[PDB]
Amino acid sequence: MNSLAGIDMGRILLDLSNEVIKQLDDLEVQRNLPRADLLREAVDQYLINQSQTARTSVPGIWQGCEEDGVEYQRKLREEW
Amino acid sequence: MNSLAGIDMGRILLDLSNEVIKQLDDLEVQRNLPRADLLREAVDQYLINQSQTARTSVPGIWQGCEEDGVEYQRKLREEW
Repeated sequence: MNSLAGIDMGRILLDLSNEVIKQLDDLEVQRNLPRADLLREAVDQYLINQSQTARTSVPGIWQGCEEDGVEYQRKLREEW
Repeated sequence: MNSLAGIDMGRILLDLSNEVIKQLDDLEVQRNLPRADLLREAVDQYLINQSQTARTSVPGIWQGCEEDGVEYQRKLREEW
C-alpha cells in the first residue's frame, strides 16, 4: 500500500550517531521543520557548492614523462 | 570514550529525486569513495555552516525540554 507522496522520487537510508540526532533536532526546533527537509537542502546545497566554477582550479599534472630519443651519444657524453 | 566503533547508529531515510541518485553517483564514482562518507560530510558541513551563532552556549539544564531521557536497560536481556 505504497501511496508514495512524492512522484518519481527514490529513498535512501542514512546512518548517523545519536549525538548527531540531537544536533539535527535542535536545528529542527528552531526551523520547526522535519529532518528530511533539512537533509534534502543539505545535499542540494552541497552539489551547488561542488559544481559552480572551474576557472579557479587548474588541470592536474600530466606530461607522460620518459620521452624517447636517438639514444646515440656516449663516447664523450660525460664532462661535456 | 568507554567504547567506540560499536554498532548503534540511528537510521534515517532521505527522499531525493531519482535524477539525484545519478548526480551522487557521478560524485561518488569520480571521487572513488563510499557514498556514506559523502553524506556524512554533507550533513556535518551543513551543521558547521549553520553554526555561526556559537556564542559559547551552555545551559545549566543541559537540554531537558525535549525527552526526559529515560531508557530501560540495566537488567533486561540481550542474548549471551
